[PDB]
Amino acid sequence: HVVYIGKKPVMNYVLAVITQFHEGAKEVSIKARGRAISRAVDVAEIVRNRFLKDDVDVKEIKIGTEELPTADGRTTNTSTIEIVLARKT
Amino acid sequence: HVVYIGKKPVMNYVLAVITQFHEGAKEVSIKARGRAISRAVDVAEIVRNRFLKDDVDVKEIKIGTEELPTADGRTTNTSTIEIVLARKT
Ligand SMILES: NC(=[NH2+])NCCC[C@H](N)C(=O)O
Repeated sequence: HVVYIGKKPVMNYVLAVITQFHEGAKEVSIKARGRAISRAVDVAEIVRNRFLKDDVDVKEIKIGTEELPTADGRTTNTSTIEIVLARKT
Repeated sequence: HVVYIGKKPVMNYVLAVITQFHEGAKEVSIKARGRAISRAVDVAEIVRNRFLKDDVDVKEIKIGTEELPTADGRTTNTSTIEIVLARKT
């Protein structure tokens, strides 16, 4: 039950999101990291706003720091975001 | 108590937030819109995960979208985030 923001267009994911919601999913998670986090809030915004206002709330938002491997076997840090949209209760 | 994420280097804003708490700030909000959001999360993470690991955490995170009167009689929407960090008591 999760849609990850990749290279595809923002509207490509609100599609994937609503699709899982259509297919039942009671909570769909919109995950992203790095600069793709802006596109993540984009998706969740267009969904709750433009398409599923009536019956879809933001259940919670949680952030974090993932780890990226560098040429030195050491690791960099990249912010991440998790937006869980749930069916309006 | 607010720090808006502009273009400035990350650290300038993290340091900014910190200074706020350093003065007693019992809660600070890292706001950003558009492509900045991702950088709004960088900040909030670095603060609660590194420079203030022992005395500050995420009290809550908010999202939304806003109108921006632009070219001609047109308004553009942009996503917005308001990460709230509170003092650990
Ligand atoms: N948890 C974090 N995002 N920490 C800071 C890394 C953010 C960004 N990738 C940078 O290095 O500027």
